[PDB]
Amino acid sequence: ALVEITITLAATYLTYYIGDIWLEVSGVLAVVVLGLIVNAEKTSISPEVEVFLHRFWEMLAYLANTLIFMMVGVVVTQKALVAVDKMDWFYLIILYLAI
Amino acid sequence: DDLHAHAPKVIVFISGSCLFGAISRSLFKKLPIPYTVVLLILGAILGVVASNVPLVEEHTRDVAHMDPHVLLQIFLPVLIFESAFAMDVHTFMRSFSQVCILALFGLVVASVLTAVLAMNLFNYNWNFSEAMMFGAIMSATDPVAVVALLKDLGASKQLGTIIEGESLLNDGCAIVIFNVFMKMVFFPQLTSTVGQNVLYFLQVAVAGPLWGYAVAKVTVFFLSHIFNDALVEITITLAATYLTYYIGDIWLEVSGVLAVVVLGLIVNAEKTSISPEVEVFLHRFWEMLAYLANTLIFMMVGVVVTQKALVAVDKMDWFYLIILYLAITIIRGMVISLFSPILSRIGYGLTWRNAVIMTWGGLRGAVGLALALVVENLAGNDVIGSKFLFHTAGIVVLTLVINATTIQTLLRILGMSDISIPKRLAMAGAVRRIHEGQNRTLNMLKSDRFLADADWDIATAACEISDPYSAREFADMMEEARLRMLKAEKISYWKQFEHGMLAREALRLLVQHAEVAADEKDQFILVDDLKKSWQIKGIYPWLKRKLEDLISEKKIAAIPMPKYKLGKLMYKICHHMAFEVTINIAIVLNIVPIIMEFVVQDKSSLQKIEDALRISNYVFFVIYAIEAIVKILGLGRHYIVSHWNKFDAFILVVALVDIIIAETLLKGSITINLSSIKVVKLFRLLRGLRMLRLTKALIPKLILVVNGKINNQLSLGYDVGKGYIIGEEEVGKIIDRMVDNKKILRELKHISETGRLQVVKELGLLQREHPGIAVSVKTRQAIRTILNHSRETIHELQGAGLLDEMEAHKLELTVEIKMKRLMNAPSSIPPPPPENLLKNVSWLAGDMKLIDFIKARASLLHFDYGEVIVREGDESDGLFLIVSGLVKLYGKSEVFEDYLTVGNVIGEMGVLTKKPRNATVTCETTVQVYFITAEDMNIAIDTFTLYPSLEYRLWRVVAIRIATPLIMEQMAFQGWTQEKVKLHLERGYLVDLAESHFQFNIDATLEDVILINGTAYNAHTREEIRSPCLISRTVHKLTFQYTATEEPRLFVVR
Amino acid sequence: MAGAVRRIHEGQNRTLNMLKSDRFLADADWDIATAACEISDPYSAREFADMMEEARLRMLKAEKISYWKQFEHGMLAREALRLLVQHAEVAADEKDQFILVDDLKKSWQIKGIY
Amino acid sequence: DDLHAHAPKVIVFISGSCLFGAISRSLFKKLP
Ligand SMILES: CCCCCCCCCCCCCCCCCC(=O)OC[C@H](COP(=O)(O)O)OC(=O)CCCCCCCCCCCCCCCCC
Ligand SMILES: CCCCCCCCCCCCCCCCCC(=O)OC[C@H](COP(=O)(O)O)OC(=O)CCCCCCCCCCCCCCCCC
Repeated sequence: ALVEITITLAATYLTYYIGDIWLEVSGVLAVVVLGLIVNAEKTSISPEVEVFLHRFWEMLAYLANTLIFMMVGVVVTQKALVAVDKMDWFYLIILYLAI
Repeated sequence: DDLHAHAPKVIVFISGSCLFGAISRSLFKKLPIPYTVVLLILGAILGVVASNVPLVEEHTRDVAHMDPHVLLQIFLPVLIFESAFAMDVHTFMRSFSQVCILALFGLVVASVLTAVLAMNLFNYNWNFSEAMMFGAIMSATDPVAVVALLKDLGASKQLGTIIEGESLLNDGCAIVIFNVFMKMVFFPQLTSTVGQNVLYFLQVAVAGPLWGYAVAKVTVFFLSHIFNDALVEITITLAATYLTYYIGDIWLEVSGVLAVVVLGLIVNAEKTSISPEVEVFLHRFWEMLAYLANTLIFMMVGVVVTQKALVAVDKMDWFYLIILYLAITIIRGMVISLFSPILSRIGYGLTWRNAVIMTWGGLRGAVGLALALVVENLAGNDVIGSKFLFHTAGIVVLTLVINATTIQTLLRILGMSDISIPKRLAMAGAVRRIHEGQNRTLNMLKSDRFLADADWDIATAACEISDPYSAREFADMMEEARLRMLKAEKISYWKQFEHGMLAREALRLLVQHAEVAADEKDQFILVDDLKKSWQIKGIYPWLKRKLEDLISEKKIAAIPMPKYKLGKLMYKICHHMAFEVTINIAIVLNIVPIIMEFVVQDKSSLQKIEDALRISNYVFFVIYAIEAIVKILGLGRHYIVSHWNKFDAFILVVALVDIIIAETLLKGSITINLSSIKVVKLFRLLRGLRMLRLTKALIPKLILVVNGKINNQLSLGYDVGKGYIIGEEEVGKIIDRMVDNKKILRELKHISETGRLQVVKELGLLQREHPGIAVSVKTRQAIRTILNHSRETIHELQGAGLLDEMEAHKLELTVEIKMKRLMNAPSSIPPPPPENLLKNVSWLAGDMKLIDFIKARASLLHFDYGEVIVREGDESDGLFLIVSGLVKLYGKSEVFEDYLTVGNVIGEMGVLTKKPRNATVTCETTVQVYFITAEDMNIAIDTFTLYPSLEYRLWRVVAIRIATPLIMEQMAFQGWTQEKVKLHLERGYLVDLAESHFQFNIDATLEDVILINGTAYNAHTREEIRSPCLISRTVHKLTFQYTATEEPRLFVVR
Repeated sequence: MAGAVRRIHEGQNRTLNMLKSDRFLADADWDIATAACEISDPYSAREFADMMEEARLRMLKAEKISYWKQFEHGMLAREALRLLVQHAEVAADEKDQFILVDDLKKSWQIKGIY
Repeated sequence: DDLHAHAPKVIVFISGSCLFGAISRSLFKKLP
């Protein structure tokens, strides 16, 4: 099981890194295709291994989301709120309606 | 990217390390060589390649040159916590002293000897500190392969546990000593005063475990209150581990490794708080993290060594490496042999073969490599940089190549890998049964029509499942009978455990007792003289602590309600919990002012600080005075009645005196005399005593925890006893089937019955001693059983297809949440009053009119020791309900003897059949009984004749009581557990004999029918039958006739 | 859901009676009758044509149960089960037409032509 | 540590973020 999980992790990260830096190519699309293909042919993985993998990836995504959300607040409060006018809130409302 | 853009290149290195580790693991699965050696070789090759090609250098520069702090803080906690988590905590604690002594003393002696050897033999001019660091690095072990082998061969589980615990403690202590001497060497700090050194040692050696214990308690408490959240639990575990290590090591300098070890052990022990699936996931998660860390370290060390250490090396370094390997191998064995007497005469002891296996299993691991890398990075001189890493890597490689490869051969030579003959026979039987089943399924498949063209070569590819392993008479008969009893007990215990009633610790205890009895010659398992006493005992100053806590808590039972003024309002305010909350809040607020004042004394900011402190002190004094006014008033002298309030009054008086003295200090009093004017500490230090006023609340909570622990102990003991009882019963029936030789069945049955009766009496007395915890234990068992059966019903409904997955998952989640909430329940419960006990009796339970007829009737009787409630042969004239106490029944029914306790009835059969008493019952303790007269019982039965008549319910209870032994005897190894038979009999019903001559067809649906008390006949033979007896399938048809002397009562099922 | 909750309640009552009949567990507090995890049910809260509709729905349910049992035994797979359930539901939605017309709805999979 | 010793301070931030996320998830389970 350890070998399978490590293979999945290394494959994902190597795919993204190599595709984006060397032989410049859309890394995000490659990772999307790789994930979809692995999801389709998931019978190769053992049952318990896939059961573990689902929760593992869910937890990793949760960690990433939490980190990004925590960081954005600090950065905004330290930099963006310094520069703002009375019309920016009006523009924000208009933009919300427009989108 | 352009200009100065740093694309993280560590990602490529880490991913490549993982890929190489996977390849090495897959390729060398069969070869004895560990894959870590291959990893080291690959790392060395990569380093040599990178030393020439500039491009590869950039991708192996920031990972092969990590700052030591990052390396430690990122990798050590993972390894330590994984090692602590994986271990079996209970077996480790059962022999804690042995492991502690071994680890600590052996590590110290080995490090000292290795340091002296390095100082003398080696030509390097090293001082004692460097040699001690060297020895500490070289004295750390990591026995994974040996533990795995010992586990898989299934020999000496205690040996594997001992090895694991010793390795863990060795790693912790080695890290501690290495940190101490590294600080001594690379960061000299002036002199070393005796007091400063003593304080430093006390801190590093005590504050660590305490900090870890506190963190573990808090984290476990928080985890116990999480329902339906796996991500939260996993994140909490990770954050707790890393925060513990980081905070303990950096802020409030303390041994982080020890704290993490303690936290991991504590979390492992109390892992019932975590949900099942969550813990199953956590095990694999931590295992994978540890594997990743090991792979990364092993890959890094090879590159670093090939790039730095191999540059500086002479022809004598290899000779020194060989000598050092020999010396450490000799030293480990010498230490183990020397400490053998102490840990053998006491503790568990050791055998010479076990000592040899332990000596040869000391494989160095990754902790030594990490410490060597830290040392190498901390210096720029060869005399300590190259030599340390070179020797460490050489020793690691030599150990892995030689000891790991030859451990299996060493095990074989000692003859510790043999296979027990019974295990081989069981495996052969299982394989034969599997083959028979496969052949039957193959025939069924062949008979099919849609599958006839399928190639039948699959008979070879059908997964044969080839069996592994390749390949005066009285004394022997008694040995065989003893072994048969052992096997029967093991099967009964294992069935009970699988059904979810035997628990885990109880099962281990029973299996160990059975195995020890088997090892001994001519002695039945479970002597019960003392081997079943301590668990039931639960005696230790913890009970003394409980008594002291109970005695300390004292207060006035009641206080008069004065009519002057408002009255009730003031008393309610004073006695309301709001008063206690306000007192606690005031104490907490004043605690901060005391700390601030102490810090200020020890050390316009000063003016503001002084003004704030004075204002806070005045506010706290005013609040305390108001709280005192709330009391005293109305209570009057009662306020001084409780000695506890004296401390509060003294604290308030002292605070007021200090405040008054500090406010003006001009009126007079002391003034010139030595006072707060010259030394104001007495005016502030005593303020800390106010915190002691909160101890009143601490006493109750503490009691709680103590009770908790007591409960647990008692709980376990209780359960174990029950197990044994049940087991004996099963073996009873089993003992009837086999042996077949007279004068032996007595040999087994006498011991079995004696042990059963002794355990029953012990359990009854133990319950009588502690009326509270028993109620909680019984309630918990009832809830667990009900929830288990509800979950089984939900599973059956889902399987039948009548419930979709959404509803099934909802119900399962509800059940799981309720079970988890149950796992956290009060330790003790108040025993119910007798009235509810009478109201809860099963047979009369239901209609409230019957309960009224009973409660308005009946009577309560008190008895003392040796009082004979009933005389043998005395006419049945009333019932009995044990509302408290314990009684012993003796008589002939085989002179059967038994014990009864609270919530049991006695004379049902006499009232239902008007027969003389069965056995004489005598009180073994002051007892209380409910005596319902026979005449009143007959009046009640006559009055109530609804469809579920009282007489019908009583007869149903009696019939179900009688039937169970017969059905159990029917179990001639078939397997019924003596409980599933109860459920099977529950669905039954009494015979509704409207006409005397019913012919109940004996169809396959009815299963079995029992003759409770009556005469039944066959359709053809009409053979006379007298109850009690089982009709048996021989009597094909069951006719009937109207008997006269005895009214015929039959129990039937369908 | 109501039927399942009633069945669970009946099973719990039977188990409670069995436990009460026991001897080693008589002092245990029976307040559990309330704390026994009641499992409260969620959600709070011309004749020929109708008879034919009822018969069609009964056939739908029988087919669903058969497919579910076969899949649980490990023979119906998942994609096949999804196809069968979708066909049953679509037939139920339509009026006066048995599931699995088989005219074309059971052809492409057998076809395998491209 | 002394002189130029970089104790990784990222660990504290990441662990605190995880703790705050857990607290927020637990507290607002019912709130929309
Ligand atoms: C192998 C696992 C799957 C594939 C990889 C997963 C993701 C890998 C990245 C993990 C987070 C670390 C990012 C690297 C740090 C950013 C800065 C940097 O690299 O520049 C050098 C960075 C910048 O500072 P300077 O070079 O001193 O100027 O160098 C340092 O001082 C710090 C050294 C960074 C590398 C430390 C070793 C890696 C730590 C994590 C252990 C391995 C991952 C554990 C498993 C994770 C998944 C479960
Ligand atoms: C929350 C999870 C459990 C607790 C924490 C787990 C372990 C945390 C450390 C993970 C590896 C990163 C170590 C830090 C990098 C070393 C250098 C450094 O910090 O100095 C600043 C480092 C040194 O270079 P300078 O500051 O530019 O001179 O700064 C950088 O340029 C790189 C920025 C490093 C921080 C990147 C953010 C963290 C990346 C990983 C994402 C979070 C963890 C994912 C989950 C892992 C567990 C499953």
